[PDB]
Amino acid sequence: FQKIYSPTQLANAMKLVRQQNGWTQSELAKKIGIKQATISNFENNPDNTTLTTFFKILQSLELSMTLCDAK
Amino acid sequence: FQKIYSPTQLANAMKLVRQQNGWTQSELAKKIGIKQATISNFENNPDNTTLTTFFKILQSLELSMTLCDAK
DNA sequence: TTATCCGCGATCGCGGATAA
DNA sequence: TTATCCGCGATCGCGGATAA
Repeated sequence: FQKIYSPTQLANAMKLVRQQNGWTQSELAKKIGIKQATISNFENNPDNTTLTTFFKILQSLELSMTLCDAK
Repeated sequence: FQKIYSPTQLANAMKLVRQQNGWTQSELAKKIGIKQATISNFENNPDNTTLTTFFKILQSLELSMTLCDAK
């Protein structure tokens, strides 16, 4: 897990985790009660995605996050 | 830096960093080109804040973030 | 200093869908 | 399977502000 500085880097990181684990967008969406469409718009167009969507998808990916220094 | 699971925990964590360093919302807003109002709505009502706003404020706080396991 | 207001255009996530 | 569509109500971040 590298340091992440932008919505695009975040979405790329989380899509990679989804794919590495062989999960579909629909599977994740169902587990957390949002639309598959919403996961798709996040992976491809994350700039205006809400923090709520972000934290729900984190949960579905079995992830959390932490702050750290920009170094 | 603890693991964070929700927009509310994230906003509380970042407000604390802002305050511990003695920064005003206006100072941060100016450094990154957003409204002070936007920083205020994030600290108090983060659920629908955009990822963009989040990453810009991170920069102004000299922070980055990383993913990690939900444990 | 910060929470809060107006009016605005833009985009969210929603329900409900589809192609191939 | 996923990117993408419609129509919708809600909220974003914007410029520009204010109280105390």
